[PDB]
This record gives sequence, structure tokens and C-alpha cells, in this order.
Amino acid sequence: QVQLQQSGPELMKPGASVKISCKATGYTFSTSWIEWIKQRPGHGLEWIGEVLPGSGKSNHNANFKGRATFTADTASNTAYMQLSSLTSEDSAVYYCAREGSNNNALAYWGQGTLVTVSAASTKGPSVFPLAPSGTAALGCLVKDYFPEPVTVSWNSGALTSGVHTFPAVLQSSGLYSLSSVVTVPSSSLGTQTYICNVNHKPSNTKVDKKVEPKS
Amino acid sequence: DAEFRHDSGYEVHHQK
Amino acid sequence: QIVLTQSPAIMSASPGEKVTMTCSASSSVSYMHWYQQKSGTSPKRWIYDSSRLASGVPSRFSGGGSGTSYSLTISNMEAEDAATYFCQNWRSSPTFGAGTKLELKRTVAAPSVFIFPPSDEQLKSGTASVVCLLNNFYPREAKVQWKVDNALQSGNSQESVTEQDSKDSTYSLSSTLTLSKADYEKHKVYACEVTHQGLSSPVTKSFNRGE
Repeated sequence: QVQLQQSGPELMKPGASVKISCKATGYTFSTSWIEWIKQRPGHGLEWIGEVLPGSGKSNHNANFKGRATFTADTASNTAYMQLSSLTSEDSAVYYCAREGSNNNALAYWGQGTLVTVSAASTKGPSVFPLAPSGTAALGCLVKDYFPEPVTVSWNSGALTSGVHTFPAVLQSSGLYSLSSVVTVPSSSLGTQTYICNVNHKPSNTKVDKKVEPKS
Repeated sequence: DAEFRHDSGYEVHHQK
Repeated sequence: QIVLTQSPAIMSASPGEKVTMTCSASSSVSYMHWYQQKSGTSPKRWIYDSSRLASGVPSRFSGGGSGTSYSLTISNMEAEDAATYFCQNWRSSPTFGAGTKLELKRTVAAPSVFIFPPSDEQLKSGTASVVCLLNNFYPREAKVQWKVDNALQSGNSQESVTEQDSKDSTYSLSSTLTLSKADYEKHKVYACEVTHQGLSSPVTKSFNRGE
């Protein structure tokens, strides 16, 4: 079967150039176009360009203004997209794709490569309580960290019911913040302990925070 | 976005 | 030259219900491709050449149309069918449609609203974060209005929403109001006002600083 496998995530400084690879298997590499698709949240899917391996031919989306270059190495069955002069707008998931056997639908897709363009440096989060307010709600605020991700659990994985860990927001500072909450019976607030376990690996931040009603 | 994409030849042969 | 319009942008279907989503073209097109996407994964070819099902696509899915109107149909809605569906045609600009997000339909549920003051620990760092939780609501659409001493806040808050819950089909929202410690100490009443379909009038949860 036809398979497309992409290179891993890229963390980039503004103004840098990124090169993403797409290894193709299960067909004759020189007889099909490898195409590239951009996906930002709130923008859908955008066609960027393509390369026909071994021909020297490539095609471009005009709105990229020559910043995107598409090449291929026939010896290793790998296609490449290079995007120069990176900005915050270029932060997206990038897919390589190929046409079907007897149809021009994109039947075969790579797993996607996440490119993050940021000027921020590695920072550990501060963990703040969201103190309890029939049913009570409590939580933890995991504020001012870089980069993604963070791993959050409650009571070492024992508490899963009624837990909502929210998508992180990217602040104007360039640092992330997320919240994790749990709704519980209010009668158990005096008997049952509630601890959020927070792990941010790049900063070596490992925090267990007990959350209780304020004195 | 895909204005300058390659042609594959899957064109419908229009009768009318 | 040819624009694709997917109507509606959000489609809600109960389990068992028949589902039809339309991709309208501004001029005649000879085919429509359809792609399924779930959160965190690549789009999958779902229906190609208007009507042909990709390998592994269940028989409940079908596609049809001609000219200026094409559609994707599910005979009976299942939980696993909840995804975004993109229509696509190479003669169109842009080539992909904006997508129809298909969710599970349930009865209207009002959010349970909770406000959280900033912790004393945070106030040492020079910044104050005020958090509002909107818990287990349907539909997804909700408005959060932050009020500081009755003054409506704008540009100084961020929010995110969880994926539809697999058990009760509800959504949850978290909003953070961020201000400096200096700004925080100069005001008294902090309020999160919530607008939602299941609320006849907006509900306000509030606290007084220090109390």
C-alpha cells in the first residue's frame, strides 16, 4: 500500500527557514506528484504546492511569494518542502499528500508536521489553585509555560469522572496557560482530598497541588 | 490556492 | 472563478437520524471529493468522484449531486461519525470548502457557572488571573462577558472549549481574565456574565475582592 511518512515537529525562531520531509513508499516515486497542504485552526485546508520527483518540476501557490520551495531526492524516495522567512502566520500543521490510483482525490496523506514559530524560550509553569465554589467545582491553573505540552491528572489518575482539562491558550507574551477542573459533590469537600498532578517535561516541572476551600 | 496545480487528464468529456 | 459553500457550518444530528450536508458551487462542477477529519489527525478521503466510497468507509455513508449542488449523506447517525467533513474540487478557488462540523444532537442544557478569584500565591508575582468555568452545556455556542465594577471588559480575556463529551454530549468552557496586580487591587466587584440558549436571561457569578 501507498504510504507517506513525514518528519517530526519543528520549533522555529521568527525569520528562520524550515525544511520538512515526506518519505513515500508503495509506488513508483517519479510518476506521481507529492503535494503540500497547510492547516491552521480557523482557516481550514490550504493547498501550498507540489513537486514531481526526478523531473525538476514544481508548482506553487502564488500567495506564498516564493518563500516555499519543493524538491525531491529520488535515491531515498523523499520529497521536501522548505519555507523561509518564517512568521507567526506560518505556525500550522503541514501535510504531504498524493492523488489516488484512478482518481484525483487526495487518497494518501502524511501524518502531518507541526511547525511552531515563536521567539519564546523554555519556561516552567506556576500552578495556582482554583479554590472550590449539591455540586462544587475546583481546579488548577497551569500558567506561563513554554513550550507545549503539559500532562495533567487528578489524584494520580484515580479521579477521571467530571474532569475537564481545557486546550491551552497562547498569550500575547508567547507563553501558554491551561486550566484543568473537576466537579464533585460538595459534601465530600471535607473528607476527600483533591490533588492535581502537573508535569511539564522541558522545564523539569513536576508539581502535585492539593486544592481546598479557602480559610 | 490550487490554480497552478498539475493536470491528470480526468476531465469529463462534455457533450452539450 | 468557482467558490464552494458548505451549509450549514455546524450540523447537529441525533443518534439514528438521517444526515445530509450540502456543498454548493457558484458554477457547475463535474465531481465532488469529500474528506473526514477528527481532532489531531490528518484528513481521510471519505467519498471520491461524488459517490464512490473509500476502502473502510461504512455503507451508511453515501454521496451525490451534479452541477452546482453536491451532498454527503449518512442514513443513520452514529457517535463515531462526529467529525468535520470538507468538500473539495480542483476547479474551485479555494479548492477545499470551509467544512461542515458534524456533532451529536441532544437537548438544550444550561451551563453550571463558577467564578474563581486569583490566588494569594499569584498576587506575589504581580499579575492576577480571574477564571470562569461554564460546565456541561449544549449547544456549544456561549458568550462570556467579564465585568469589573460593572464595566464590560474586552481584549483582556482568553477562552477555550473541550471536545464534545462522549457520555452526555455536552461542552465545557474556561475563560481567563488577566490584569496586573495593581489594576486588580483598585477594583472591588469581579463578575462573569454568561449568555447561552438555555438561559432565559444571562447568569452572573461574582465575588468581592478581599471577601
